[PDB]
Amino acid sequence: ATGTAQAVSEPIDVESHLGSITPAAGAQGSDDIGYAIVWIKDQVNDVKLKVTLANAEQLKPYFKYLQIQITSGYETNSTALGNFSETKAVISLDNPSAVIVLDKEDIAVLYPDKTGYTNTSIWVPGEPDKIIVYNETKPVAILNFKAFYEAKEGMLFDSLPVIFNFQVLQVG
Repeated sequence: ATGTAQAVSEPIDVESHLGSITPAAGAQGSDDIGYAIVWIKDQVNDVKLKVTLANAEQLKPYFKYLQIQITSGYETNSTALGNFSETKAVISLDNPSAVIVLDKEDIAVLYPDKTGYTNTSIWVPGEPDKIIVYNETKPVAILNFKAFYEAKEGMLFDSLPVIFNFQVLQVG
């Protein structure tokens, strides 16, 4: 039922890349709240990960609504490898938790020959500056999170740090 971090680290590694929310003066917008990295020791078939916004109640009082979309994918300079971006799940203040399913195709592939030109980089979709791996090949899965929100009128507030919760549902 419950048991997070009890005996030694898990066979897989998770890296939470979190960003904060800032109000903008105009009408409404969307911003990247952060991303998550799944370090695969060696070729995986699938992975189930549930994400739940634990800090929602904390930042909810000054917003009208918050919608967080989870995207699985990659970006590279070499089009020959052909990447793909697809939304796996969208959570909201009404649905703080959702199930995430990673595909083997989402897992990066290593090339002993390094086809597609050497010395290339891989980054989160839409962000070339968000380089995950450069001049190195290791299978990992990246999950991007985009938030949809509008600050409620009349409230003065500072930036909100984002907190996400992860619970392993099943592996392999």
